[PDB]
Amino acid sequence: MKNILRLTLNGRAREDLVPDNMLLLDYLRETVGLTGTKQGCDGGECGACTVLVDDRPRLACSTLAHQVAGKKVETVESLATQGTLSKLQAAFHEKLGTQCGFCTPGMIMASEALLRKNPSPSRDEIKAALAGNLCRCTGYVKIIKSVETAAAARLCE
Amino acid sequence: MKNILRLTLNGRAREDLVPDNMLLLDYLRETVGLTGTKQGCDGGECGACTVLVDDRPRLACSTLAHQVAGKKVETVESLATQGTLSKLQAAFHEKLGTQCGFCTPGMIMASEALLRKNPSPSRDEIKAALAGNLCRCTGYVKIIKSVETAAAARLCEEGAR
Amino acid sequence: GTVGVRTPLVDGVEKVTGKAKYTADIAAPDALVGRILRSPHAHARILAIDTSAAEALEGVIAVCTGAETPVPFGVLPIAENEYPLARDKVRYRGDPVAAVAAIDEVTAEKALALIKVDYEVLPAYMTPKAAMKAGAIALHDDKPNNILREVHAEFGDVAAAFAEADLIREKTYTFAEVNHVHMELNATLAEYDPVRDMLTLNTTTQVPYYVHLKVAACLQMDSARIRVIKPFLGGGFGARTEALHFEIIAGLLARKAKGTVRLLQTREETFIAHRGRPWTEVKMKIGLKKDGKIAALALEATQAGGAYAGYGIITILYTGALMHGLYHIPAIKHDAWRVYTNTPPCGAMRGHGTVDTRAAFEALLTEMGEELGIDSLKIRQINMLPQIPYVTMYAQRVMSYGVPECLEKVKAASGWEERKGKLPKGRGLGIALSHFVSGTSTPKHWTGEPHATVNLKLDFDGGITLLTGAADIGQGSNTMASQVAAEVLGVRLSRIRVISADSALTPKDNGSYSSRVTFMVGNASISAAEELKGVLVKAAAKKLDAREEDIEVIDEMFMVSGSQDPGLSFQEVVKAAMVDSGTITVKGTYTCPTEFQGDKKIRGSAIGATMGFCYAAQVVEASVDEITGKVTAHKVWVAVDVGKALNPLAVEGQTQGGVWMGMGQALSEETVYDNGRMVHGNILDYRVPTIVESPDIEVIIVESMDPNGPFGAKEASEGMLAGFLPAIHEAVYEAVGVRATDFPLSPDRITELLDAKEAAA
Amino acid sequence: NATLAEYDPVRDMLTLNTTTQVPYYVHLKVAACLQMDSARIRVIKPFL
Amino acid sequence: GQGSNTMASQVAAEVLGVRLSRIRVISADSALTPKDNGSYSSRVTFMV
Amino acid sequence: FQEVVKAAMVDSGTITVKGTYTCPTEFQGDKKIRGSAIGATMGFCYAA
Amino acid sequence: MNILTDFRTHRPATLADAVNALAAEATLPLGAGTDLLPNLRRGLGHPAALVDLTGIDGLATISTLADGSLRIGAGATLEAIAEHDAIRTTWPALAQAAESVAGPTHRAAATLGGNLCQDTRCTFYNQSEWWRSGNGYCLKYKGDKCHVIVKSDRCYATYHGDVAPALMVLDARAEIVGPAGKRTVPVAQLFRESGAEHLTLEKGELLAAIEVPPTGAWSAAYSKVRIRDAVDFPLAGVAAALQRDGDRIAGLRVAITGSNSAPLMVPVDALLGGNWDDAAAETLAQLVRKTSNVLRTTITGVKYRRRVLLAISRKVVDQLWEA
Ligand SMILES: Cc1cc2nc3c(=O)[nH]c(=O)nc-3n(C[C@H](O)[C@H](O)[C@H](O)COP(=O)(O)OP(=O)(O)OC[C@H]3O[C@@H](n4cnc5c(N)ncnc54)[C@H](O)[C@@H]3O)c2cc1C
Ligand code: PCD
Ligand code: SF4
Ligand code: FES
Ligand code: FES
Ligand code: FES
Ligand code: FES
Repeated sequence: MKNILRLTLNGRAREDLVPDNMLLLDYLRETVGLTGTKQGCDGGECGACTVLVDDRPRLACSTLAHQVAGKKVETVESLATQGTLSKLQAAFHEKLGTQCGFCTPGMIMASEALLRKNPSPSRDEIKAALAGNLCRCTGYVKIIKSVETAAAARLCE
Repeated sequence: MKNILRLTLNGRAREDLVPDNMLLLDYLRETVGLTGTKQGCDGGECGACTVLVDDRPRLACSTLAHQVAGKKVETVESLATQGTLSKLQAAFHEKLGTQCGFCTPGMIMASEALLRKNPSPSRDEIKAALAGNLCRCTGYVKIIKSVETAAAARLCEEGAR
Repeated sequence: GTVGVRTPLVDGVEKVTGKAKYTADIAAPDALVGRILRSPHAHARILAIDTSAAEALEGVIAVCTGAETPVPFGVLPIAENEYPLARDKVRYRGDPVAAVAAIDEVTAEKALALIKVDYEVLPAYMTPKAAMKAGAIALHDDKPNNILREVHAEFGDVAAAFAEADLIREKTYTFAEVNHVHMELNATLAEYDPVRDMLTLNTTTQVPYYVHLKVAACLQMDSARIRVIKPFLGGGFGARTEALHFEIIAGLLARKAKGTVRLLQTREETFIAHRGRPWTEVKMKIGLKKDGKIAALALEATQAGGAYAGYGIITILYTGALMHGLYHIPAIKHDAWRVYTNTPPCGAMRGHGTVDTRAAFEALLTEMGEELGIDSLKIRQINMLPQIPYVTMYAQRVMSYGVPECLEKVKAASGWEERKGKLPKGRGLGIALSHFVSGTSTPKHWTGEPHATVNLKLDFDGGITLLTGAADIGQGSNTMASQVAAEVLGVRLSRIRVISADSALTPKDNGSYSSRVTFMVGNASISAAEELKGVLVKAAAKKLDAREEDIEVIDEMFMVSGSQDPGLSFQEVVKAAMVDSGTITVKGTYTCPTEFQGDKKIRGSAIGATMGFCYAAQVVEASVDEITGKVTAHKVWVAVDVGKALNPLAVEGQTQGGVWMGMGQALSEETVYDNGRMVHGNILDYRVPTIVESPDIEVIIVESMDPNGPFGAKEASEGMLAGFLPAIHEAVYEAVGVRATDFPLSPDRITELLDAKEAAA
Repeated sequence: NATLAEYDPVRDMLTLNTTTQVPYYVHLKVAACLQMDSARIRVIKPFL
Repeated sequence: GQGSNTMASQVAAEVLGVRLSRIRVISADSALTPKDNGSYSSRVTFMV
Repeated sequence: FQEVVKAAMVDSGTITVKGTYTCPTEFQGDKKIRGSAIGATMGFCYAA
Repeated sequence: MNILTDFRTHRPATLADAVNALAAEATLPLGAGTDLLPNLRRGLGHPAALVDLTGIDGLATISTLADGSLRIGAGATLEAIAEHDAIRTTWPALAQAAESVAGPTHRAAATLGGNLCQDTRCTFYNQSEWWRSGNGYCLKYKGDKCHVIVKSDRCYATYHGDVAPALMVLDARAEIVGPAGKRTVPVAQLFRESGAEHLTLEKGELLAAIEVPPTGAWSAAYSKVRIRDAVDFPLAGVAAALQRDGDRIAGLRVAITGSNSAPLMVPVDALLGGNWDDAAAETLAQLVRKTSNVLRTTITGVKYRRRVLLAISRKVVDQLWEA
C-alpha cells in the first residue's frame, strides 16, 4: 500500500506517496531518479548504497524509505554547489581515490559523515569509518589519502 | 497544497501526491516525465498538448491534473505496442503527415479520438476534428491523407468501405 | 535505388511516438530556471540598474546585466549592433535588460520584480516615415537618419526602355509584417562545467555554427571550450537562422551560476524574438509592348526593419535581386530603403526578402495584361527566358529552367482554358510564378572553407555512419543526405545511420538557410560516398581478380560487369576492405564555383547569386462572400521545378508547406503594434490558418535536371511561397471585381474595397 | 552485471548498453547468436 | 576505470604540443568509434 | 594554435585523421611452436 | 512548470458543497477551465481556491421536461449539446451556437455554464503579466484607467460568448443556486453591460441549469463571423427567432454578441406586423446599430466589426424567412 512520505532530500522538501515496502535505495534511484546511489550486492555487504540520514551514514538498500520520514537525507548528488565540486569530491578526483568510480558515491558519503563528526580523523579512524565500504580497484591506499586531503582542505577553508 | 491523485495513465494505475494547482501538462511532462505532449502556446490556442481523457480529446495545458481523477488518460507514448507503431502512427510517418514533428503528438491524439468515435470520417469531418490543432510545416494536406489512410487500415471489412 | 523514391523521413518513427527529444524535453535534473527581464519601453536610455535585492533573494543563483556582455552580435559581420543584455539603451519593447537563474519558476519571477531599472524614456517610431523624419532620434548612432541600408541600382537604360513601351502603369502595394510561428517555443539548455570551464548547449537553432561563433565571441570564451548540439527542432522557417539573444543569455547565466541553466521562452517571447518578414511598401512600375512583352521595370521597396541590424542588409538586397532570373526583362531600376523602427528586429522568413516585391510584380503584370487583352497565364509564357543557359543582368547564371513545363502543367491541371473567366458569380482563378535560390553561393564568413563537408565511417560491422553538421529542421536533410550517399554506394537506405549537428562529432555546416542544404550537403554527401565506393571497389576488384573499372555495385552486391556470376555481398567486401586498413573514414566536400557567386564589381551581387533556382507556377481557385468579405482559397495547383525530386514525398510536403505559409500571409496573418506594444503576441490574434479554411494543394513535380546539383537537384522549399499572394489576388478580382493593394486580403480590407467600388461607378 | 537492450521493430535494429570490457566481442556474438546482421547492431559501453 | 581515456589523451596532446583539456575523448560506441579489440591482456596502453 | 587551425581550415574544412598500430610479426611467437602466440607480447611489465 | 498561484482545488460532489466552498475569499468556480486557465496563467486573477464543478454528479444531465421544455445542467459539454439529436431537431440555433465555439477539443470538455459565464475580452487585458504590469495594468484588473475609453467610468471589455445570444432568442431561463437559495431569471438578465462586472451572479452563486421552453411557432438560428473558420471568438454574432404570418412578421427576437460588454436583445417591435423586405431589413440594421456599441477592444477594427454585425443580422433573419 502507498502512504505519504515527507522528508528533506538533498536540501529539498519531498512529499510523495510511497509504497510501504519500498527500500530507500529504490525510492532514490527509481522514484526520484537519483542514480548516484548504487547497488553492489544483494543486501548490506558492500556500502555502495551509503547515503546520509541526519548527518549519519545509512545503507539505502537496508532501510525502508518510510523509516526516514521527517529526516534530512543526502546523496552524492547533493555535495557539489551547482557544478563546483566540494573539497571532498575534488580530493577523491585529484588523489585518485576513485578509478572505475562505482564504489565512489558510497565511499564519499561515508567519508562525508566521518568528516562532519570528526574534522581531523587519524588514519586508523578513517579506516574504521570506511570499514564497510568495499572497493575493488584502488587497494584503498589512495582513498585514505583522499580523505586526509579533504580533511585538511576543510580545516583551512 | 498536494493531494492524492488516482487515475489510469497509459494503461497503468497511478496514485500520486500532486499539487492542487498543477496543470495536467506539467504533471505529465514533469512528474511522470512523458515529454511527448508538447507546449506550443501560452494557453489553449494550438492543440500541441492534446491528450485523451476517457477516449475524448483534452488540452493538457488547460486542464488541472486533479480534474482527471479516476479517468483513463492516454498520451502519444501509449499508442505503440512496445516498439511497433499503431496504424495511425505508421500512416502519419509513411504519408508524411509529420515533418518537424512538434505538433504531431497532439495531432495524432486528436486523430485517435476521432477514429475511435467515427471509424470512417469524411474529409470535412477530419478537418472539423483537427480544427484546433495548428501545424506550421505541412499545409495540412498530408495530415488529412494520413488520417484517411489510418481510417481505412483500421476499418471493418463487413461494413461499407 | 534510393534516389527518386517516395521515402518516409528517416527520423519519422521518433516523431510519431513522442520519443524525439526537442530542446525543452531534454532531462537535466540539476537545471536552474533562467528568465529574462525585458524592457517595458519601446525606446529609452538605461540610467541605472540595481540587482542587489534580486541577488539577495533566497534561491537566486545568478543575476546578469549588460555590464557583463560587452561584445555585440549580428548575423552579418559588418553589422553587429545587438547586445545579449542591453547597454546604454533599449530599442524595442521586449529588449533584454537583465536575466536571472533561480531554483524554480516562482523564485525567478520574484527575482525579476526585485530588479530596479531607471529609464529615460525616448520617442518611439513605429513606421519608416516616422523614423526617417528630420530630427527623429537615431536608434543607432552610426545611422543618423535611421536608414540601415539603401540600395540604388540600374540595369540597362531604363529611361530609354520605358520610352520604348506601348503601355506603362505603376501601383503601390503594402504588405503587413508576418511572423514564422514555428510551433516549438524558443529554448536553450546550457550546461556550464566550472571544473573544466566548458560549456555545452542544446538549443532551438537552424544554425548551430553561428551560435557556436556568437556564444564564443559574446562570452569571450574560446570556441574550443564550447560544444553546440541541435536536438530535434520544431521548425524555424528562418526565425532561427541567426544566433538569438536567449541562447547567449542562457550560456551567460550558466557560467555565472557555475552550473546548468534551462532558459525556456513563452509564445509571447517567441513573437518578440521575431526576426520575421518586415512590413513593406512596394511601388511597382512596369512598361510593356502591345504584344505583352516586357520593356522595362522600375520598383521601390521600403521595409520597417525593427530595432537592430540582423539580416537587414541582406533582406533589402533581396527585394531586388530576384526581380531577375524569372522573366527576360530589358532594363530594371531598383531603389530600396531598410529602415530601423522601435519594434522587434525583422529577419529571414521563408522566401527571405523576395516575397513582397514578387507579389507586387505579378499582380501588376496581370493587371496590365488585362488592359492589353492578354491572358494572365499567356503573358507569363510570353516573357520566359529566351534561351538557357541565361546570364541575368544581375550576373546570376541560370543553367536549368522548368518554367515552360510548370505553366503548361498547372494550365492543364487546373482546367484553366475552359474555366478561366467562366466561373460562377463570386469565384475566381489566379496564376503566378515565383522562384528562389538553392543556396546563397557565398558564405557569410570568409574562411576559405568548402561550402559543405560530409564524413562517412565504415567499419567491420558493415553499418555506414554519415556525419553532417547540417540541421534537419523537419525538411528532411537527414533523409536527403542518406538517399544520395546510398544511391552512389548502391546500398539500402537502412545501411546508413546519420549523426547530425553536434559540434564535437560532426563536420561544421554553414546552416539551414537560403535553401542551401540539399544542393550543397547533397553534393558533399555524393562526394563522400564516391570516396568510400572507391575504397570498396578496390578491395572487391582485388578479391574478384578483376579490374576496378569492371566492378558494378547493384543492390549491395559487387560483381564484374555483365558477368554471369553475381559476385560478392556488401559484407564480404567490407571484410576484404578491412584487411590492412581497419576503420574506413572518408571526407566529401562541395564548393560553389566562383562564376556562380555574382560579379565582383557589383558589390552585394552575392545576395541573389546561387547555383540554381527552384521555380514555381501556381493556379489558385478562390471564392468571396460579399456579406462578410471573407476570401476562401479552395484549391491550389502548383508545379515546381526542383531539378530532380530526390524524395518526391518530401518535395510534395515541402511545396504544400511553402504554398500554405504564403496563403497565411495572403489572407489572415499580420502583426500589430500600438505605440511600441505588441498586440498580436498569441496564436489567437496572430491568425495562423487552421485546417478548416486551408486549401487543398495538388503538387506537380517538374525536373529540369540542373547540371551541377546532386543528381540534378535544386531546392524545393522556398520558391513557391510568394506566388500564392498574387494568384489569389487575381482570383479575388475575377470573383468580385476589386483589386486589393494591401495584404493580408482579410475580410476588413475586402469589404472596404467592395464599399468603395460601390460608391463609384 | 547488466544489459539494456533496445530493439526497434520498425527498422529491425538493436542497440545495447552493457557491462562489458569487450564491446567488439559482444557485437560479434550478439550478431552470430541472434543470426542478425552486424550492421543492424550497435553496441555501447557506458561507464563501467 | 584504469584510465585508457586519459592515457590516449595524454599521448596525443604530447605529440601535438597542446593541453590535455583541448581533447574530448569519445569512446566505445560502435556507430561512432573505430573498432578496438578490447580491454584484456593489458594491450590498451601499448597498442591504443 | 587557433590561428593555425584557422589557416588549416582553408581549402580543407574539417580535418579527420587515422592512426594505427600493429605488432611486428617477430613479436608474435614462433609459427612452428604450438600456441606460442599466448605469452608472446611486445614487452613485459616487471614487478618486485 | 507553468506558474499559477498556490490555490486549493476543491472537488465538491454536490451543488450545496460547491456553494459552501465558494463562500471563502478569492474563490472561483471552475468548469473545464478552457477560458479560466489561460487567463489565470497570464496572471489575470490570483485565487486562493478554485471550485471544480465537473465532479458534481448530475450537473451535466440534458433532458426534456413534462411541458416539452429542454433542461440543461450547467456542466453539460458544448459537444454533447451540439450532438444531442433532440436539441438539433427542435432547438437548432442552440446546437449551431455551441458548435461554433472555439475548437472541437475545447468543446469536448467546455461546459454550458462556463461558456455563458466566460470573461469579457480586450487586447489590453488578455496579455501577460509582463505586458500588463509594463503598461500600468488597467481598470478591469490591478489598474485604474481604461485604455480604450479614457473617461474610465467603467471597463468596456467585450463579451464574445456564442451561446448566450442563441439562448436569449429562444427565451431560455437561467437557474441560479447560492447561499440564499435557488432563483430563476430570464437568461438575458444573467448579464450586465459592464466590462468588469459583466454577470449578475452574487457571491457564492453558480449557474446550475438552463431551461429552454417549447418553440411553438418560432424558428431560430445563430450566425457568427470570424476570420479563421474555427477557434476564433466571434468578431460579431447574431441570433434571431422568427414567427411568420402569411407575409408579415408576427414575432421577432434578435440578440447580438461580440459587440458590447454583454450579449444583448435588440428592441425590434417596430418591425412587427410589417413585411420582410429591403426597407424592413434596413430598419433592423439601424436598430441593431443603435443597440450595439462596437469599440476597439479587439485587434480587428471597429468599422469591419460593425459592418458585418449589421450585415449578418439581415442574413440570419433572411435565412429564417426564406426557410
Ligand atoms: C483559443 C480559444 C478560443 C476560444 N473561442 C471561443 C469561441 O469562439 N466562443 C466562445 O464562446 N468561447 C470561446 N473560448 C472560451 C471558452 O473556451 C469557452 O467559452 C467555454 O465554453 C468555456 O467553458 P469552460 O467550462 O471551460 O469554463 P471555464 O473556463 O471553466 O470557466 C469560465 C468562467 O466561468 C465561471 N464559471 C464556470 N462554470 C460556472 C457556473 N456553473 N456558474 C457560474 N460561473 C461559472 C468561471 O469561474 C470562469 O470565470 C475560447 C477559448 C480559447 C482559449
Ligand atoms: N530536389 C530536391 C530538393 C529538396 N528535397 C527535399 O526537400 C527538403 C528541403 O530541401 P531544401 O529546399 O534544399 O532546403 P534545406 O536548405 O534542406 O532546408 C532549409 C529550408 O527548409 C524549408 N522547409 C521547412 N520544413 C520544416 N518542416 N521546417 C522548416 O522550418 C522549413 N524551413 C524552410 C526554410 S525557410 Mo530559411 O530558414 O527563411 O532561409 S531556408 C529553409 C530536403 O531536405 C528533402 O527532404 C528533395 O527531396 N529533392
Ligand atoms: S476595456 Fe478598458 S478597462 Fe476593460 S480591459 Fe480593456 S483597457 Fe482594461
Ligand atoms: S548495495 Fe551493498 S550494502 Fe547496500
Ligand atoms: S573505484 Fe572501482 S570499486 Fe572503487
Ligand atoms: S499548449 Fe497550445 S493549446 Fe495547449
Ligand atoms: S510537423 Fe512541424 S508543426 Fe506540424
